[PDB]
Amino acid sequence: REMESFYSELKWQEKNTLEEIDALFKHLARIQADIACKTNTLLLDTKCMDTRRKLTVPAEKFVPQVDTFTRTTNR
Amino acid sequence: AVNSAFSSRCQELDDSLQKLQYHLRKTLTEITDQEHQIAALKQAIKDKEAPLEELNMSLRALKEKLQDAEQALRNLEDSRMSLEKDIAVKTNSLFIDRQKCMTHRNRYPSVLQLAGYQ
Amino acid sequence: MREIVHLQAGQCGNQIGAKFWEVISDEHGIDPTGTYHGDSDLQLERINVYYNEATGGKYVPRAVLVDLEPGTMDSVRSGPFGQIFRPDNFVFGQSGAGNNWAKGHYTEGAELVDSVLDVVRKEAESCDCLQGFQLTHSLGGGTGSGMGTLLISKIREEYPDRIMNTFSVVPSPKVSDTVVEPYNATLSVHQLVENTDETYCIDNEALYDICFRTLKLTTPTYGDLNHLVSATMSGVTTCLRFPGQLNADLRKLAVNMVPFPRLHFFMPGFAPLTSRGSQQYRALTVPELTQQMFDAKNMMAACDPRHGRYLTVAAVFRGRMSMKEVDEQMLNVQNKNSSYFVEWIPNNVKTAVCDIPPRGLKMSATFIGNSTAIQELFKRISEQFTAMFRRKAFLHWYTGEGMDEMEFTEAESNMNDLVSEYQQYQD
Amino acid sequence: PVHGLPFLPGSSFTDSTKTAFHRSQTLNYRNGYAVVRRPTMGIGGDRLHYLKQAPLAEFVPAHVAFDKKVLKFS
Amino acid sequence: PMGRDAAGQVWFTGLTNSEPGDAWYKLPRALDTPYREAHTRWHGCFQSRQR
Amino acid sequence: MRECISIHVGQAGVQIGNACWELYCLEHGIQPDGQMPSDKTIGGGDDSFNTFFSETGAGKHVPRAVFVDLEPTVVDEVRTGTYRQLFHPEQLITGKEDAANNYARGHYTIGKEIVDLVLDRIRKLADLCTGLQGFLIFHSFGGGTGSGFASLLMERLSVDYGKKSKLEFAIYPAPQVSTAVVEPYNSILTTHTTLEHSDCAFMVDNEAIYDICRRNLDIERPTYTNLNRLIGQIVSSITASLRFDGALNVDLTEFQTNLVPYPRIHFPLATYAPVISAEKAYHEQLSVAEITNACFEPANQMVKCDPRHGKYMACCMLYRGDVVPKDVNAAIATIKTKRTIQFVDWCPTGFKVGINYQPPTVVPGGDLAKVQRAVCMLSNTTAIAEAWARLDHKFDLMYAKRAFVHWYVGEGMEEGEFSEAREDLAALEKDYEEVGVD
Amino acid sequence: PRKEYEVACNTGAYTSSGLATAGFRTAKYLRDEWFQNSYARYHQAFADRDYSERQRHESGQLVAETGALAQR
Ligand SMILES: Nc1nc2c(ncn2[C@@H]2O[C@H](COP(=O)(O)OP(=O)(O)OP(=O)(O)O)[C@@H](O)[C@H]2O)c(=O)[nH]1
Ligand SMILES: Nc1nc2c(ncn2[C@@H]2O[C@H](COP(=O)(O)OP(=O)(O)OP(=O)(O)O)[C@@H](O)[C@H]2O)c(=O)[nH]1
Repeated sequence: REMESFYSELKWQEKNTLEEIDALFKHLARIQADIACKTNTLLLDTKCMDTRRKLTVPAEKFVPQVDTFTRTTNR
Repeated sequence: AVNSAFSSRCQELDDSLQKLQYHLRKTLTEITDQEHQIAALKQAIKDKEAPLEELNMSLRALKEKLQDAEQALRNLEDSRMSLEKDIAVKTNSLFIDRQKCMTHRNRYPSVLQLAGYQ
Repeated sequence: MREIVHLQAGQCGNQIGAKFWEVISDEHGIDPTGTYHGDSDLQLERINVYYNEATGGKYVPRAVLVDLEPGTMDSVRSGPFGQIFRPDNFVFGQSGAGNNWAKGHYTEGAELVDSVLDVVRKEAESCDCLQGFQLTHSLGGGTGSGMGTLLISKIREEYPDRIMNTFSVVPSPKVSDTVVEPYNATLSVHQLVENTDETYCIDNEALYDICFRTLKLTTPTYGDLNHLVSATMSGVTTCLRFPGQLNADLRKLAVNMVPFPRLHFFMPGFAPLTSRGSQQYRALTVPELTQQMFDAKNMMAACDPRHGRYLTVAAVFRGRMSMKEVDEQMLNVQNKNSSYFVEWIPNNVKTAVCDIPPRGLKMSATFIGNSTAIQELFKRISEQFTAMFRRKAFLHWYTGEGMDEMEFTEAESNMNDLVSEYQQYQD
Repeated sequence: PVHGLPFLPGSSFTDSTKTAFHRSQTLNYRNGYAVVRRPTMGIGGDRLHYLKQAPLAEFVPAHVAFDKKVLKFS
Repeated sequence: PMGRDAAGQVWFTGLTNSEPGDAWYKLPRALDTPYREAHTRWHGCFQSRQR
Repeated sequence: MRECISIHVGQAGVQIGNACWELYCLEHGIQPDGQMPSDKTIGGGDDSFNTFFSETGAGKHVPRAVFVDLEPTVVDEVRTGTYRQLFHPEQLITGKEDAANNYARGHYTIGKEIVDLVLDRIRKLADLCTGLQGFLIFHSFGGGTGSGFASLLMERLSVDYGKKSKLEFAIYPAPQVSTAVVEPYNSILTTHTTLEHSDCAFMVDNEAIYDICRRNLDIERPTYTNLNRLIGQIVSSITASLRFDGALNVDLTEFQTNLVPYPRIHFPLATYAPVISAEKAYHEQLSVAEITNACFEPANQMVKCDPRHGKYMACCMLYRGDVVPKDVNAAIATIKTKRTIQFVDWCPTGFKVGINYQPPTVVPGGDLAKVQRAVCMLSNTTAIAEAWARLDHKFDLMYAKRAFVHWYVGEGMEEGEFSEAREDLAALEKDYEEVGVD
Repeated sequence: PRKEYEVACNTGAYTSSGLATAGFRTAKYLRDEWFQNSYARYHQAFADRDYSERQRHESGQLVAETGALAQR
């Protein structure tokens, strides 16, 4: 909940500044970076919340289905 | 002979855990250092942005380096998570054998009473 | 802990300090702004040996800089590192001097010694436990001599337990432009012999000879000269701030080094100087390191130790070495000429080894020696003095200052004592 | 030029195109206090870098906790 | 998966995350019961014989 | 029970300790963390470690030692090494200044304000100590800072404890190698101090360590690492009797009683036979006869002296590993009827034999071989007089020219103590040649 | 490749680890492959760490290069 609320208000403020358009551009920079980090946080959080069902759901049904996007490269 | 073999097994497994944590510490420190330098890299690309052709080509090369550094970081944490899971398994198994077996083995009988008060 | 406060005097000192501080700075790895950069840690932990901490990870010099000529200060201020200095400390004078020795020691310093003393004593209280002071100055230069003899005379009594290292520049044996430079030399040395404890004496001609023999590089800069001497300073001060055995206190060396109170002057030496192409024509091995190390041409301070004999030597080494190669090398050379030494004492070598080298080159070394070869310089100057003082020309300026010749009389026989005593022991 | 190669005492850089040679004056006297400027222009002229209470209880005493409370039954 | 993807996970082998018994307060039989009839009926007959 | 306490002074005494514990952890198998595994030993602190460590309720073994230096560099180094948790922080006592190799400087200028702390620490260990047989002291005759502090604190602890032995293991001056010119000064000062209060002082020299290193270990670039490794193995061998069990046992009390003949002369030598390289041991054979022959080979000793020019007083030999008294006695009889070794007409026997079953162990990544039968050799000889006979005729010269004396006189001492050390040394020699004479 | 070595190792009248052709293999392991698993973990860690530190080195060199180029 609380992360989502923070994210939404951040986007609205950024948008208003956008239609308003030096320090302004600087603040655009800070807001943009903040949005990036917030997205990373929420995605990791959903990833973690996925695996909880393993302790409760009947065995045959469990399959994660969030992020089977295998990212590791070198091998 | 059973006793001796069992002891040797346990000792070897303990040594394995030793090696594992020895690795983990400096692994984490390296991770932190990589993150520091990457943050410095974002700051540096903004610094390079400041004075605004050759410049353009340089900026593109720098951003490519951003990408591969981030890739290295992610591989790092994958290795890390593997290491902790295996740590957990190994420690649990060592508890298992270092508690059940020898404690029940102390109950072993004695030669004279196997001879039946001979 | 153990810490040092650096003193810079005279127009030589102006650029000397610049080169020396930038060398140590980029050694420890500090940006021109002053923010730390962590790549090696031991340097960071031991930076307190010289630097004073400033908030936000900034590291100010513990330098005190003085001259009378303001343009030198302005150039240092404008240099690519001068911003690192602190405006608090630029005590200076209100005119020129004409580098007359009597003026430089008696009239002008009267109103500035107070300020310089207060600044340095504030710094001294701030720090914890001082090994001593190092001064970068000139003995042939006028205003440096005038201020420096005053300050070194002042400080000894308050701090008579402390290592008062003096590092100077000696006039050319061939041509020096400055003409009353002799008289500067005699008056400076007269105090310095009594007052100092250790003094390094180096000359420019051999630097030029080095430029021709090994640099080969046609057109140098006096900045590059200062680099070649800042290497020696970096070396001689390496050992305090770094781990790996070598008992490194300059006093730990000095007691081992000097046999008698009137023997303070020493003759430096550097390690591998590689030519344009010999970099891959040399096998960088300890034997040839020592071979070039102790040579008649690698030496660059005053004159060949050939003319006399050695009392004592001290060699510092920096790099991943072992005992053996250096120890047996010393035995080999000891056998090679067991004659030019003094049967006075055996094993007159001091060796010191530290494991973390400078950067750019893996192995490195620095030499310092006390040998019976100062008589050349001091003879030369003594006959110059007798010849000039014969009809005492140009002494009117000193008469006007209030200088009168009895001070010349008192100094000249002190140098006579120096010459006679040096020759007396070894012969 | 490796832009920061090991600055050995041996070698260093060298430049030739400079013509304008003037020294900036940042030190002067001007009054009782000697005065030192922040230097801005370098050699020749060039750019440098500068509470636990109880919200619902508050411990009301029992007397008030049960004052004037009666149950009425037929 | 055997290939570029792999998850080293641990699946439950269900016997204890279960309510096997029978009674009226259990007969409503909410459809979330993992009640694969094979081993249960096999039990039924097996306890019957073991008795 | 059978426990002792360790002290290190001067910066020569710190690498050697560092190595001694780098080894001593292993034979009981303690990681740099400091915890025996779940194998059932933890409790109040009773098991074979007890002689070395006091592992208390937290499960952390505790070295019974003190490392005092006068310059924070190396002490902070080791405090930043792996074993900082292993050591007790203030057991690592740091000073701030150097002795300048000036013995009197280190003995009067600064010695007055750390002895309190160090002796208080000694008391707060000796309280928990039970057997308190004695102490193992590491200093250096070429003491850069060890000399004066060692003399002063040793005198204080000698007067405070008068009921136990004291062991000193000193790196003796290199006869033709010097990194110090004040070395003869502080060396003879330390000698004429210590000879009356050291109970057993053993010498070792390092040139010969190198000589062995490139004779039989086949390595041509060794260092302190290998030097101190083998030296630590030597002290491990001499403490193995306390460490493990065996057929029969020996102790430092017997070492004193039987090794040293008389009062005063207590300057013996140590020797180790099976220092052999990996390939050299691979396809060769080792046993009692040849190891004894190689040990009494004169050049394998670690002091530049000739026993053939000397005459023998005493010998204690310790065998570690698996042996049998049959071969023991047979071989020692062979040596007894050997010909070059001139035993004095005094002693008909000279051999104190000790055995222990537990073989010596390797260090990980080291240099020595995988040995099964090791042996340590301690000996009283008359051959050592040459070292002092050499030192005296250097010191007399350099003192008749009395260079460097200004340092000492200006810091407080004077020529009288030097003059007295002269005749103390003279008495030493004078006793030695006459006891050597039949 | 591995095929030849597994054939060589598992052929005799002694025991047999069912290292099949393909598909899921037997859960039980043997001492040799167990030690191998450990060594594989260790070398994987070494490779990853060294790669990262290499990257940081040339990154620092590039930063210095570009900064000085711009400062010209
Ligand atoms: N800093 C610097 N010093 C130099 C240079 N070239 C020669 N020197 C020498 O450094 C000497 C010392 O200067 P100072 O210590 O400031 O002496 P001073 O009291 O000002 O007296 P004078 O040297 O007569 O001006 C000069 O006498 C020169 O001989 C150079 O390029 N830079
Ligand atoms: N065993 C051992 N010996 C060393 C070590 N380092 C040096 N030595 C030798 O032992 C002597 C060291 O004594 P000192 O140099 O006086 O050291 P210190 O008294 O602890 O204090 P310093 O004056 O600071 O050196 C030297 O002659 C060295 O050759 C070391 O780390 N371990």
